Amino acid sequence: IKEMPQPKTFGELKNLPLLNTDKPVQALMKIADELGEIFKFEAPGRVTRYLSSQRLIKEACDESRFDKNLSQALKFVRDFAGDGLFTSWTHEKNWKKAHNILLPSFSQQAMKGYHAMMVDIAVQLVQKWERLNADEHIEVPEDMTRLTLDTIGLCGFNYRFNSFYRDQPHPFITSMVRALDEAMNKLQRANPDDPAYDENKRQFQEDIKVMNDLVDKIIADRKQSDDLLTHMLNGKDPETGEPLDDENIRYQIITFLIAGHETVSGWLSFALYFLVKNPHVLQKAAEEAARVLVDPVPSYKQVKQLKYVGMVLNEAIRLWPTAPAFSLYAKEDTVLGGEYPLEKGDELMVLIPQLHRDKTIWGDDVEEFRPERFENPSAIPQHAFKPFGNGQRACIGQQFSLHEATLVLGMMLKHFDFEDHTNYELDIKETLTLKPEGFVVKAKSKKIPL
Amino acid sequence: MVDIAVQLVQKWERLNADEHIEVPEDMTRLTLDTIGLCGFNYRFNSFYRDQPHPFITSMVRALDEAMNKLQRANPDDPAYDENKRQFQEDIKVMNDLVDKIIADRKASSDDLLTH
Amino acid sequence: IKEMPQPKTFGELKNLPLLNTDKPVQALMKIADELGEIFKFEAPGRVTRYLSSQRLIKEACDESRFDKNLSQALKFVRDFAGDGLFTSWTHEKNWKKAHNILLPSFSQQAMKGYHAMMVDIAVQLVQKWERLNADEHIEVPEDMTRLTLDTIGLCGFNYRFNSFYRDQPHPFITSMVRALDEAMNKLQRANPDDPAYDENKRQFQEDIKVMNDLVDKIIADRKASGQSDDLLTHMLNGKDPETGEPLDDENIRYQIITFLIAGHETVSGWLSFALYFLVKNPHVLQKAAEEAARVLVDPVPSYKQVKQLKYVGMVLNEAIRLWPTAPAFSLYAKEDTVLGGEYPLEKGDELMVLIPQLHRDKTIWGDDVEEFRPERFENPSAIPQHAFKPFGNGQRACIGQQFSLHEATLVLGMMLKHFDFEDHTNYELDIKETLTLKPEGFVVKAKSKKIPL
Amino acid sequence: IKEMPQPKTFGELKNLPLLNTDKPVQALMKIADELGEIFKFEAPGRVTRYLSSQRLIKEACDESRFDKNLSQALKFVRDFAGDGLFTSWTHEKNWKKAHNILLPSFSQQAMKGYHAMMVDIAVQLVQKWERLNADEHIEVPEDMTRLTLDTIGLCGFNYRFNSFYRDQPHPFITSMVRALDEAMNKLQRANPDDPAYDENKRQFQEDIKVMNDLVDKIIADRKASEQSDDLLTHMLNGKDPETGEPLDDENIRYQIITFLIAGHETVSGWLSFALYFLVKNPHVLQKAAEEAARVLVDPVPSYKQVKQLKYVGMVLNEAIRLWPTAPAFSLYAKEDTVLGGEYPLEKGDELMVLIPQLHRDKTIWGDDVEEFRPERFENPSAIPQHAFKPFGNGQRACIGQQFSLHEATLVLGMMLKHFDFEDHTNYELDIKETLTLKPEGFVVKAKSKKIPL
Ligand code: FDE
Ligand code: FDE
Ligand code: FDE
Repeated sequence: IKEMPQPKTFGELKNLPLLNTDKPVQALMKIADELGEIFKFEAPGRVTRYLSSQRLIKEACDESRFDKNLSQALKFVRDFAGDGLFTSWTHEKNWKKAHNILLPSFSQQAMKGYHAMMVDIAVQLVQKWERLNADEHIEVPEDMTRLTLDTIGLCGFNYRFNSFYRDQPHPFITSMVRALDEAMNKLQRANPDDPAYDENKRQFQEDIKVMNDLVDKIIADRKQSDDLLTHMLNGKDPETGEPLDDENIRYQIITFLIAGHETVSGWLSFALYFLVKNPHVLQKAAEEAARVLVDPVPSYKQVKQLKYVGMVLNEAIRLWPTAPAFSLYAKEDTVLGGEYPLEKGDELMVLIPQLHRDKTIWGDDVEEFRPERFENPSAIPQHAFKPFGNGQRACIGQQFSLHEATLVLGMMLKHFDFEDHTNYELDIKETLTLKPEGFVVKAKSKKIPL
Repeated sequence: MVDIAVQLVQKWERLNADEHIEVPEDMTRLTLDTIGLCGFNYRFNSFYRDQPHPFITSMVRALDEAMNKLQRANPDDPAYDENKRQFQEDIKVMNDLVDKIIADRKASSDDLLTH
Repeated sequence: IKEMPQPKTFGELKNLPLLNTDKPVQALMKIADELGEIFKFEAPGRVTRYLSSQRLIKEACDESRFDKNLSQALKFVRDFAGDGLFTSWTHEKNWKKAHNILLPSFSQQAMKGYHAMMVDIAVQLVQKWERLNADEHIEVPEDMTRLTLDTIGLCGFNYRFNSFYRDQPHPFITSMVRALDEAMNKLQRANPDDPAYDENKRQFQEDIKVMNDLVDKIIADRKASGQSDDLLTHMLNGKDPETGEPLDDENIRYQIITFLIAGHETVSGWLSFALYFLVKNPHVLQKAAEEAARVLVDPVPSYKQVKQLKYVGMVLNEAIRLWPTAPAFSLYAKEDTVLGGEYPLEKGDELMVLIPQLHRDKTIWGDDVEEFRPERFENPSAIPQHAFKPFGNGQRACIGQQFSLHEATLVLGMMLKHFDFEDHTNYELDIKETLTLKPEGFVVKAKSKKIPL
Repeated sequence: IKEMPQPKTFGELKNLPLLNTDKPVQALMKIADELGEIFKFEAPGRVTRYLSSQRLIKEACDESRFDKNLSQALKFVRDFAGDGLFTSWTHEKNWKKAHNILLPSFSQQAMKGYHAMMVDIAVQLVQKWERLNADEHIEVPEDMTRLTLDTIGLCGFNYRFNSFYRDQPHPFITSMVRALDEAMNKLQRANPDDPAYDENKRQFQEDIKVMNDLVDKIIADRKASEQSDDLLTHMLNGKDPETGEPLDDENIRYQIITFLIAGHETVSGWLSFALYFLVKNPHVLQKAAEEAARVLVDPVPSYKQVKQLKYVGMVLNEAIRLWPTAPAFSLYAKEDTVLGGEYPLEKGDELMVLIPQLHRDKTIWGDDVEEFRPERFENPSAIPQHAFKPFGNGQRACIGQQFSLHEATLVLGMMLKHFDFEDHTNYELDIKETLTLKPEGFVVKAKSKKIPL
């Protein structure tokens, strides 16, 4: 039962200066590489422990001892998402209520309903790229969020953002980035009440009104369908017989627009990066897509058969998990790993990109992109691969993402050949999530019609 | 009372043609200004404000807290630390406003506060 | 005498660094104090000469030799005021057309029509100040912009901004301040295409959208739903004698913006400075409150009574002499000429009149040019021509001079009748500069004289 | 019985944002004008109460209940002034020790010895101005630091700084202003250990080494042969009457720094202000030059002649009244006490005397506190006790008080004898704040009266 490592302190500022970058998650990974499986991290008022090894995280994922915690990041995001599924505490009224009301919308059969609409937007993406003249290129992260925002909008709410009819980023997304960017910058503000932050605070509200105005436009377009929005309005709580409060329903819409398109958007962009940097892996998935997608538009069953594309997807999110961390707190007093005592209420952070690079589980080539590690999904021991959270607070849209990413990635491989014409150097922008910045490619159409 | 009521009428007469009226927000503007003037000779000037008076926001959040504590199973859950904080933040603002009313009289009547 | 004075130069940046302050006009007032009646001012790409003495200003006011120029300041205001009266060239189409169409709206026959609506806005201010609690104070420039904006909206467009029902400045006022502040800061950018200014370049546009969204709201309440005889009917219905046609809807919108801005912003500064000199010169305040008690004998002021507030008008004039809230106007050389017999000008050379400096000429105003003595205006005829130019010059002079002076006189009259004013902080005059001038933190406390309305 | 006023608060930062300007003392003077005779000012770890009225300052100057305190400003200057006379606690061994040995260096008999050296520096200033060409001007605070620094150098240590042979300031003054400004800016830092201030910490230390490299130059040039009878002789050889010992090598090092800084910086500010009031108040300037022409009848003035320039001293007294170049001094409560019968104080609580605010108490000086009226100082006996405190209080009052006034009169006497001064720029007073006060960018022109030396 020994003492815990800790990085450099700056007097009364503690460890806060060490995350004084636009890339805090990558700075924590360096500290993890420098200090190991666990280290203590102090801020003016907060203290947290970062876990990097599967040995300690395996006990942290035990729901008998640990419960989902709202990190200082989520408490700031709660300023515009409120008590929706992502930023809710487990033991507060609306998490249980809404979790059970929304869960039918993510069943395997609900996915069959989404498929036609997912195919709608994916065809729009293929048609955008097929109409590029020979000199033009593609901005990967921008066209992916065009697609992922449109999917969550059409399937969830029957609302058309028409992102492909906008050369500019969609206004909802542009202020959302600023709101998520603001939240992350507040984690680095020592004294958030300095007058210097008065422009920053007023812009922050300006961006929330933009997010709420769109939601009221989504609500006004309804009040003919059995989508996710019908379920928010109509589902009863079995114990009380009542539907979700209107203020919560606005909160869940925001949550799904954000969590339901950004992490999928980063995902697809990373998968395209690793393919275009590993050209043999790209032709093996291109062979599978040419084999399985035999129709002008894909069917639901065909997506289920793109086994190798799926492994590409799992190996990308292993290397770069687009939601990079989740937080826990100590239900009751306990000792961690038989060496580290924790009092009730002590907080842990699972550093997901560090868990997925644990040499002791994945072998001594953790940093290489090898999709063939997931040819045997069962081989990997429990709690070693945690890109979607843990337990009852794990990602509810866990199958929706996989189907959307697989379908979209499948059709791109069927219809285009991709050249990394600039020799792109991977640069990971951090909002609270991860995405490659300025990643561009060229796509020669294989001239297969739709 | 007529003082406050005339202020409300004049607010509605000066709206432009396309605008509308949110009734409970303008009613709280009227009734609160009335208790302030009649009770304490104190002018909240609620109709000279766009958003609610800060006393009104802290009061409703305090009343909302009181009602929500009734439905709460496990009152020490970490989910409620913000609530305990915010509750105490809302107590100080209501007392501060009462400190402003009491002190504003030590300057200066035969109203409720005089009794 | 032949060579022209010029301040310190900074390499390929010329004189531009000299204006790196939040207060550029007062910084120019100090260069003139050091260099005299005229000096050359170079920035990367532009050159202008600043005039300060009545001797040269009288020559520049010769309309046969000089015409109104769009200073670099106004060219940037033209990005949202467009082709309106203020930012229009004399010889381009929509100036003379709009001027002839709109001049009837500022005759003093129209002023009597506006008077009832101006009284409306003014009573709302009196009632705000009477309803403050004992400990409260007043923010002077903030409450003056509420009144001046509400007056131009109601009299000009039959529109109510309802600024006294709003805690914060009205949304138009907030974007407009940022648009003027963006303009003022653009005069200092060595490279306006630098990526550093992308948030500025985008923020600037967001604020243009807000002002035009209000202009759409005013026209939405008119050119559909209804019969007024205000400024806007004249914009929609007046015709041009040479062409027979009214103004294009695009220009009308530019004219609405210009009247919202130039018609309240300069006025709110006027009242704030006038009230500043009053609480700093209490005997001038006593004499003005005596005329106000005498003339304003009814519960509400009439048009005839305002025309009789003579000492108040001298205060207002002595205020605008010290701090002319639109602080400069620009001119250029129609043809080659020599100015003052020593400084030649090629055709097209630009001159800028430094109004606060011309108003501080000792050779004209005597030896107490900085004292606030309203009695210098006791016989308005005694002043030399081109000695007092707070409202511009020639045919491009301020079209709203009789409108502003009437508005400023009426409101200052009612405050003096209804309140006693305390400079409870010993306010030190700190004058914020957008493109207009107003004091920044001026506050007072006001004891009500308990006179009914 | 009364709660104490406090200005606007900013969350956990308390009042600290309010002084985030380049002019914190002038910002506190403003806060005093709104909040009155005493207000509490909170910072994250510290609390201080600012006094402005003679009513409360007379009690703070009571040495049985209050003793000199080190404000946060002096605690930072103690980082390079160390244990010297200014930054020591009165209960420290080195204070009474250094006071008793150095106090003789300022007895009247010494002034006669310094007088010859003082004249040397001043004659250099007169002839510097006599050698300016006609178009050139004079930088007032820049030449005054040249004089006072050279004077303390020659009178104190027999060391020639030769400032009039210098480009821009000496390396000591150049390094010292940065050290004093760093000290002033450390007062605004929410968290000092922040990495952003590493360039500042590096630069602050680099400037401390420069100043010591000069005291070491002075010490080495002295013990290299040594029968002087100056202040440095007393530091090295005099023994303390109470303890029989002389000063530490470490402490002699700290006093040399102490005397070079506070002993020229406040004198230079003083003289710049007096010259500002002279060129802005032309009636007092003629009376001062008519007396100086009267008394200074020799090629050089004698000690006896300077002691007779009564009106010149009155100007100096009225200058330092309005702008005490050392703007504040700090006190703490020996034991629990009640201040003003209204505000209770715990033992050790900190008070700040706001000297420019004390000198503007209309209840003591009359209703013309902003007027430069030297005749308040004609019969000093009328002046109520503790109303005029430009040199501190009690046993911790300014030790060089007579030294400074005599130097200031001598120089001010000679400038007036030899020159008429033109305020050719209409300089607008701008008060730069290091930890001391001086006018920034004050310039004049001086036509020589052509009187030989
Ligand atoms: C719609 C959708 C879509 C999606 C996607 C995704 C991707 C790609 C990735 C991801 C992730 C995730 N998630 Fe995700 N997602 C979603 C969602 C969600 C929600 C609602 C949540 C929360 C849940 C609960 O709690 O109930 C999540 C959730 C999630 C998580 C966890 C959180 C915490 O904090 O714990 C993670 C890690 N997600 N994700
Ligand atoms: C409504 C209104 C109001 C007003 C006011 C005023 C005041 C207080 C002051 C003033 C001023 C002036 N203006 Fe003034 N104002 C107005 C207006 C105007 C207009 C529209 C103009 C333009 C004209 C022409 O050109 O046509 C002006 C204008 C003006 C001027 C000139 C500018 C230039 O550049 O030239 C001046 C200086 N204004 N202002
Ligand atoms: C040499 C010299 C010169 C001078 C000058 C002067 C002038 C002009 C002004 C002045 C001032 C003064 N000071 Fe001055 N001075 C000097 C000095 C000094 C010293 C050493 C001191 C210390 C003392 C004790 O004891 O602490 C002083 C001191 C002094 C003071 C006090 C501080 C406190 O905190 O208490 C004051 C306020 N001074 N000052």
